[PDB]
Amino acid sequence: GQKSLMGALPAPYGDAEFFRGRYRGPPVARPVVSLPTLH
Amino acid sequence: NVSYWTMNKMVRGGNLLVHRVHYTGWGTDSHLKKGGWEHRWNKVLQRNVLQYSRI
Amino acid sequence: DKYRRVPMLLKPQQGGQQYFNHFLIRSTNDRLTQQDVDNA
Amino acid sequence: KKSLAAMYMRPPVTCYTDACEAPVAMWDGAIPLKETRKLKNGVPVRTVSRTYSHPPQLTPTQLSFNDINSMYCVGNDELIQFFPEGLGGRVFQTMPPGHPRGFLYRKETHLLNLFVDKVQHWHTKRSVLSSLTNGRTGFIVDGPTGCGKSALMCQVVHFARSRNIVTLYVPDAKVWTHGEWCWPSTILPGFFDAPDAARSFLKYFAVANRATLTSWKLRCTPKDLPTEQGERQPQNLYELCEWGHRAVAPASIDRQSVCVKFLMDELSEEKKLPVVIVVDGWNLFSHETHFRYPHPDFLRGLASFNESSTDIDLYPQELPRIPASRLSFVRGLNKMILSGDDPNKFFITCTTRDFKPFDGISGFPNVETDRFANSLDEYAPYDPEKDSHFHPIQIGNFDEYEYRSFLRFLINSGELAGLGWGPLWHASSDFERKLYKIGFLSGRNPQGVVDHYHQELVWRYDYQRTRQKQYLLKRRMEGMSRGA
Amino acid sequence: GDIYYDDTRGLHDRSPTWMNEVPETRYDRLYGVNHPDIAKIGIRRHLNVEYVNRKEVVERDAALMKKTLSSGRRLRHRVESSR
Amino acid sequence: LIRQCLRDIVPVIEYRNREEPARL
Amino acid sequence: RFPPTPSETPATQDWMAYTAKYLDKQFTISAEPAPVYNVNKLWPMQQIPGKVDQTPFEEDQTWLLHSIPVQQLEMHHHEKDLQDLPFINHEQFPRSLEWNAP
Amino acid sequence: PEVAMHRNTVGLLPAHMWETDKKTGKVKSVKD
Amino acid sequence: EERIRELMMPLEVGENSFAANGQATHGNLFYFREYPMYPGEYVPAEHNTLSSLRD
Amino acid sequence: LEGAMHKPGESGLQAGSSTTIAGKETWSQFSTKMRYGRRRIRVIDVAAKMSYEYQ
Amino acid sequence: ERRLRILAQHRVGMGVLKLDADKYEDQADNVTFGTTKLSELLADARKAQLGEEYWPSVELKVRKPSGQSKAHYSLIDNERIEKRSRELYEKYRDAKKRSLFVTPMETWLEVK
Amino acid sequence: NTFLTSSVATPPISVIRTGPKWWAHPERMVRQKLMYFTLGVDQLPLRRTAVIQRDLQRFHMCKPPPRVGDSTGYKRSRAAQLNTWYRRIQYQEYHMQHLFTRHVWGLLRVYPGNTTKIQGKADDGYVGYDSVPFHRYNRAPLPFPARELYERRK
Amino acid sequence: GVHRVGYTHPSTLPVPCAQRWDLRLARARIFQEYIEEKAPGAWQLEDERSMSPEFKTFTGYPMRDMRPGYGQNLPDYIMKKRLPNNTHYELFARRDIPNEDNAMYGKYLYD
Amino acid sequence: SKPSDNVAWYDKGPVEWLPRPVRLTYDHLDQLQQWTMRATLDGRTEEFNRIRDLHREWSQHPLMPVLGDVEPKFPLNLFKQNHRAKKRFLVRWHKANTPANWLWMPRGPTVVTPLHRTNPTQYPENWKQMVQR
Amino acid sequence: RELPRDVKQELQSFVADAATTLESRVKYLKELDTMNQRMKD
Amino acid sequence: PHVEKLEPWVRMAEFWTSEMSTAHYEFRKFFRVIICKLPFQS
Amino acid sequence: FNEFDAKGREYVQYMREFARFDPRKSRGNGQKGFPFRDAYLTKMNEANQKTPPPTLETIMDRAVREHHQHARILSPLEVQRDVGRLEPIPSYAGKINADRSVFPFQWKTEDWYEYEVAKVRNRRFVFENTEEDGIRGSEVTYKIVLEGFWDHH
Amino acid sequence: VSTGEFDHPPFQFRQRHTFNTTPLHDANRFGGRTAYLREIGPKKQGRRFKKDPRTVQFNVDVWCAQQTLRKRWKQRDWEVIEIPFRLVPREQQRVIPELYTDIPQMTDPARNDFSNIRNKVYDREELQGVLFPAAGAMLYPPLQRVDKQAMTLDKYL
Amino acid sequence: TVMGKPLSLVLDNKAWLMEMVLMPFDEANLDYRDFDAHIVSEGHAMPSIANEIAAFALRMAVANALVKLIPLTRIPLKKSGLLSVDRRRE
RNA sequence: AAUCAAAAUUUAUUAUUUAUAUUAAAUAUGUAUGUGUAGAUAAAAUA
Ligand SMILES: Nc1nc2c(ncn2[C@@H]2O[C@H](COP(=O)(O)OP(=O)(O)OP(=O)(O)O)[C@@H](O)[C@H]2O)c(=O)[nH]1
Ligand SMILES: [Mg+2]
Repeated sequence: GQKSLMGALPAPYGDAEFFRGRYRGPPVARPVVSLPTLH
Repeated sequence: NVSYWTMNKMVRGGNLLVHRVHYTGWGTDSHLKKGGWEHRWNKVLQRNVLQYSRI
Repeated sequence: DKYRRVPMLLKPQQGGQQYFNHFLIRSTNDRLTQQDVDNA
Repeated sequence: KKSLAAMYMRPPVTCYTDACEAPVAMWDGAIPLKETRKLKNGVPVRTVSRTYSHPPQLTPTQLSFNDINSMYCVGNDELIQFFPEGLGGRVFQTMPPGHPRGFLYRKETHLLNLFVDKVQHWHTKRSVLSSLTNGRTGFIVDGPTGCGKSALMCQVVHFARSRNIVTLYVPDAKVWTHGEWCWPSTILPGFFDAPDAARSFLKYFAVANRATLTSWKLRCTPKDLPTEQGERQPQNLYELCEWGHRAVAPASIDRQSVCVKFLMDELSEEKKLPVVIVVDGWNLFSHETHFRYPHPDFLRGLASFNESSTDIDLYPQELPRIPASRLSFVRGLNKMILSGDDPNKFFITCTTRDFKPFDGISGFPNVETDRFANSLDEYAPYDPEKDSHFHPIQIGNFDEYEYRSFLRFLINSGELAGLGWGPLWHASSDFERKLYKIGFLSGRNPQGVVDHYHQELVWRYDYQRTRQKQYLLKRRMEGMSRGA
Repeated sequence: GDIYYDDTRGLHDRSPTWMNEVPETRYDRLYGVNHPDIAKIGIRRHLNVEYVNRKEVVERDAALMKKTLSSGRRLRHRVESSR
Repeated sequence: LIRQCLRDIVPVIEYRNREEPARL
Repeated sequence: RFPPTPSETPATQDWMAYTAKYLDKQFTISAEPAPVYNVNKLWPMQQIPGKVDQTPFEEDQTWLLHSIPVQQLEMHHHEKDLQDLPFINHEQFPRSLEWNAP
Repeated sequence: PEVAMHRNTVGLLPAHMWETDKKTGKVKSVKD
Repeated sequence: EERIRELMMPLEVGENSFAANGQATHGNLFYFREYPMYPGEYVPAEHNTLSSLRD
Repeated sequence: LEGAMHKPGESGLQAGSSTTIAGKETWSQFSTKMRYGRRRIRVIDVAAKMSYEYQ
Repeated sequence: ERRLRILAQHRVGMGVLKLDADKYEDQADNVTFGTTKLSELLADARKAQLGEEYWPSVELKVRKPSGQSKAHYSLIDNERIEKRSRELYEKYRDAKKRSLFVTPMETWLEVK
Repeated sequence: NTFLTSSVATPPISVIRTGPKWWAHPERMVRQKLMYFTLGVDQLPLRRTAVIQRDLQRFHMCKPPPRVGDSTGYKRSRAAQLNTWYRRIQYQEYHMQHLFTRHVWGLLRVYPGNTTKIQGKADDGYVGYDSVPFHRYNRAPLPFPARELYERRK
Repeated sequence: GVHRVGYTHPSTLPVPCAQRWDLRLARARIFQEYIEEKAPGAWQLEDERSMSPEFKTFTGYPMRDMRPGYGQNLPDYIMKKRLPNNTHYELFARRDIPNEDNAMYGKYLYD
Repeated sequence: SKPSDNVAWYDKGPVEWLPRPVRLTYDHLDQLQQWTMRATLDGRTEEFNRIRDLHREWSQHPLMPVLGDVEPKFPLNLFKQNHRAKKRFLVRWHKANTPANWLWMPRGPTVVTPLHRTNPTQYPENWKQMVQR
Repeated sequence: RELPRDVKQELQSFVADAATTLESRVKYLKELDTMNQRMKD
Repeated sequence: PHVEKLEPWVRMAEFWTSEMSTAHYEFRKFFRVIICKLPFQS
Repeated sequence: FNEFDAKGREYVQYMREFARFDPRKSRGNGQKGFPFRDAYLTKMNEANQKTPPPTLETIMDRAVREHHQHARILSPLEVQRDVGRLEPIPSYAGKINADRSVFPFQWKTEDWYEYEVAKVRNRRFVFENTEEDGIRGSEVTYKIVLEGFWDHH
Repeated sequence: VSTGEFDHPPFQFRQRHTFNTTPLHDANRFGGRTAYLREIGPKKQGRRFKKDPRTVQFNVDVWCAQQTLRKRWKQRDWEVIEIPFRLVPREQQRVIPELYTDIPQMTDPARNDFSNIRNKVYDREELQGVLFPAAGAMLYPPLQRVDKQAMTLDKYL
Repeated sequence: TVMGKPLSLVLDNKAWLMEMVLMPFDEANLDYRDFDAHIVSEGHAMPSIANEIAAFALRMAVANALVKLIPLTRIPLKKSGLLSVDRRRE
């Protein structure tokens, strides 16, 4: 969506990796194969 | 034991107590949903005759 | 046709969920191998 | 990317199995190539070799105890030399003319190989062979359908004919009992013959054992045999089978009856030369052949159909079915079995469970999609202890060792011969996933293993290569981001 | 469960009502429940108690109410545009 | 081409015969 | 009925009767050893004894080539003819289909 | 023609009760 | 052989390598995650963040 | 190409397998000659249907 | 009990002999007819107490002769068949000089 | 073969448009592989057909996203380039099936259906026991009995 | 195949026992069972649509006999058929009246 | 004789084009297995070489089409409600496109392929000639 | 290369629906007549 | 006494609402049985 | 929550019924004496089933890890799959013996054909008034079948 | 479980011999038993029954019942002999209920024989003292049973 | 085992139907040989269930049983869509 | 607002149809394209 300021706060104590139940965002997709180039 | 016209007039008049169901389903009878008209035919046969051990 | 009665989890049919943890552990192993390559 | 295919040289062809290699552009990613560095005229010597090699083509003398649950191969010239009759019911489904001729050496194969090795000099080890068979004339091999029954029959025919032993091989018993047509025996009253199967047998057994049948002198054989102009009277057993099967129709129809009768008579008198007799599907020789007796109105004679008191033209009827003991071939076989004066003939046979399925109800078989169209219409249970005079051996399905070796041979030697995936190796899964999945689908049943190896083409729900290509493409993209 | 051993009743125990088939749960509500032009009190409240010919009566009442509301707004537009 | 001539003139004939309104 | 069971040919009960009568005239064993008790060929059908009858066939060509007529007119059942057809399935009293008689 | 159609013989016809054609072989007249 | 086959995987569309995933028509239908899905999967934490929190 | 021309030996509803152009007509020419050739009315049986005054 | 189970085949079920009397319109005549039929069935079933000739026979599914027994079907009259076959071969080799095909009907199978 | 009736020809695009029903039915595609595997022949256009339709059935229930607009026709033409590429491989297997089956039927002494050509035996369309008494497109009367394409002794 | 149905008397057996055919005759004496003479032994066809448990219309009694042309002309069908006395037809004959008030009383009596 | 569009001329290939629907049974596969077994044990290799030649001719990889090439050369959008016209157009358009007229299959002898062996001596049926020298 | 114009117009006259074309053209003539009548007052 | 469930009798009818459409109305009635088990005849 | 769902409560009751099944106690019960078709016909096929031992690869793969690797192979119900939680390790993890006569249910089709016809024909072959204990046994049985047009009526 | 065809194909437009489509009356269907019910052309009592669905369904039910009967009778390697109660073996000295009367009875749960008594088949060679007392010459030979404890090829000796 | 018969004979040895039954063990990263399963058919009984929709129902049944046995198995099995019910009738 | 038997309604005869199945010759040349009626419904870009 539009650009906001969420997540830009300094997290206290720097322990943002040990919280394994954190929000992981929407599920992104990846290509299974590189399509040939257009030009 | 009436025609389709008389059945529609007695449905629209309110004399009968009939329940409307979807016109492409099989109603509510589990034998009718299972096998159709022939299976309910055989079930009425099984209730009327074949459950009795004849003597 | 119109597959609106089909759930969203059935239309792409995203299988292969067992391999993701193996891929992540392999990625961590390759990062540590690259750190070993850069130091020597 | 990294091909290593232009650098690959072909190893020198020693046997037929080494010559079965495809071009390198086929199996380049199916069978991957490794590089080794040896120390000859320099410290690096880049030698590109294959990860997989073909199984070794071994003589039956060279097969040993350590080759149990391993895979070996036979040459195509040895296949033509040792099997002119053919193979079992489904043995040749895994050998096209491009494929190597592979065989799995199981534990029971090793037992029967040592048994045939002791048969070759039987008069010294007669008490040992009596203790092995428990005094019986031979072994009958039984198990569920699709096991290694007919494959083991071809293996012991290979073992017996590789050691210069006179070997009778009936590769399919359903050409005798469930044959095309039945004819009464010419010189045996009350007996019947399968003429086409007898002609093929008298051809192929003669051209298989010509080495020893030419030295076989005729002991009980009449010398006033009917003989056309220019033909020689037979003085050998090979000459007798050549008199039998080589003829013009319809003189061959009675010539095969006379030849089978006198061949079974000449076999029953030899007490010094060991004769191994291998029959695929002895359970068809132990019950009724599918022919029935003719109606007696056919032989009685009729003037007309209106007033003769007959119904052959009006209504069909099922007459009593002809048993196998009324065939002259099985008559000579049972004469050698039941008479105890023959401590010389070793009947290493098996059964077949090739029959059609029936599970309580049966509709009509769909003519397009029918795996059992050439199957037998029998439906009868069988017990090898009660219905045969031989010692029963129970073969079950594969254990995981034999199944792993067989599937490795199948997949890798089909991709090496240019009959597998080849360039499309990246679409199918790896060997561990294929082994797990085919072990699920088959239950390690060998015919089921072959059928699901062929049915691996239409697997819909394998997602290993998709996630692997996703991970490798993502790793390539982050590596290019690291390079920038 | 048994009432004599029930004390804290377990509710919504993941008994799947989508394995068995009860799809025909259609209901017919009267037209204009929150409409400002349709009155809350009326003789059409007597249409709420009728079971045998329910679907056709609800469709006919909805068609009649749509027709009279369309005619009312048409006459509203014609009179407010004619002056 | 005959179907094109029909699609040209036949709407005019069917308008004049069937669905032409009354005048004055 | 539909199969009109043919005339009884003399020695066709088993293979030894056919071998002794027609093929090999000097056959010593005339028939198979028959037990002293009664064998029931039709099972579990009780057939009138002393009557020539046929067993159910085992091959497909004997079932196919046997002159059996097909159904042509409307089929009838001895109890399901009070009910007219499966679409005019007549019920006298509206008892339940799981109604067990005491 | 279902079972025994081949058993019909030429003595079964009442050939004396009609008059046949000699060229075609068809029945040309019937006797009262 | 899997170690060797990992390096020669045809990641691009070529002669025998076909997409056929609807990547041209729909585009990126299969998901992929770089995080361990808790608590089904486990990746051990990096030593730098551990030592930073420890210090 | 094949089927672009019409061989006069082959019928018009069928399609010829020959690729040659010489001695063949275009299909507009075949359409004009089929519209040209079809002027005749089949002969009416007078004796098969009696007159209306007779009936 | 065995004779009662065989004489009442489907009227016995789960250790209970059941008779559904539907013959007459009234239930009193139906229970009279049911009592009569029960007494008739009991009097017919009680005949097993008279002797062993009224004990009902056990129906055993006796197998056909096995393959070990069918193997001896080839050796039936073995020496007679061999002595016949030698003269049949002599008849055949004398008949081969007349025609190309010698039918077993021309050797041992009598037709007329 | 026991199908000897006169048949109706179909265009190859209508066959492949059936997809998983008849063309890429998995039971049918397996027994086509057993024909090529028996002859010692690599099944490469059949494996090319199976790998395409395996992934084609995987996303066939997904709805395509709406295209808001492109200046050049390059991503639309690339999606059409691969689409007509997948049809031509399946056209090759459609010819490879009809090539080898008519070649095997000449080896197994198998008589085909009506108006069906076997290259070794019957260059014209072989017709046997048709409802029409003559040859439908050769305009020749049919003899009785049917034409034998092979020798007698089995 | 084609054979003659046999019978052994208990006086002929070395151990006497009651046969099954005279037990069938005793059952037919008790329950008045008709014994058809022309019933062929080859025609033992079960109603496999109802008898088989792996069919959709499974009812453990054979609902229809496997006989083409089991019609009204056959007297054994006439003997075992249900008579239409006091079936639903009797209710239809005495109930389906164009006015129900002529079924509860006479109109002259009520007036 | 009611001429129709089902002529299926036998000219442009070993298969007649617009071919009749053919059907394989497993009985055909068992007969083929027995035939290949007899040909293998008899030593006959000519028919195997003819089958390999047909496989080398008709089973090469088809070329990737150029950008702008489509299989509907004709616009199939104008046949909206005339369905029988669309079916007749499809059968005529595929009757025109014979297997001689693919042009994306490298069938001719001028092309080379490293996948399949081209000479019959390269196949392992004659290995004793090329053993070691 | 696209089709020429005259075969495209003749093919559109050949394969399209007649009844839908007739109904749309007749209702178009009716709409034009109502516009002319509304202009005439 | 206890009450035992019984399956309801349900019979549907297929008739025209006109060849236009088919109406599906079902007659139905519901059953509860009451089991009284007494250890004597009263 | 409760313990099991609707279909899970049904098949746990069928195992308690077969655990206390005795065929002489099915005297006059009717079709309620039929002893859970799945587990009953499995016992009748023990002449064909013949529960095999673990395979030679399995007992080698375990005993290498038990002895040569000092880390015992535990069952999939013993795997602590949750990272971040310790599970209370339920007692049915490795104590259930693998026997083919118990589970899974595989039977002969002829026994299943005979079971399904015998269960429907013996539906009303029940003796209600038996000389017994409580709610099963009685002297007279009254059933009052009430019928009305609505289910709440 | 069986994968053969049971139902008849329904009535529709006249099918043609195309791909995935067989004509409604073909010689391949039902062994050619549709030859009785076919019309070769592309009297009302002989034309109306070939088009009725219940008639053709009853006919294919009869044919499938004939196939089930011949496959059940081809399974039979035995025959039923009425043996008296005294000479029968110990497993048949009980009260055997009729078919579909009781629970399918196990043979001997005390002697660990859990199998149906109705499927039990006894050998002819073990009942020669019962079936043949009048011969006295032992018409069938004794069945040779293998020694299970003997060291043979099966036990690596 | 499905209704007393093993899975290779119920689905007529078809790999594309039995792979759907194998799939809930595959997505769970579980070995199939450590589990016994019996599947009872409660719908319409037919002589053969060798089709893809019956195999879909079999997969959903095996996946729900695996979820009921081990609870954490619901984390991959819901992500593969094996626990998800579609509503398509005829 | 002042009535009455169309097909309220049943049955039959050279005769009127549409359907029901029967139903064939014909290479000397030239040749023969519909609207619809139907069943369950699981491909898609010249405007
Ligand atoms: N090469 C090789 N193949 C084997 C071996 N064991 C089993 N097979 C495969 O297993 C399949 C079964 O072979 P058969 O022996 O004919 O099967 P069967 O047990 O006789 O089955 P039935 O004929 O029905 O009785 C064959 O097609 C072989 O491909 C073996 O030891 N060596
Ligand atoms: Mg075999």
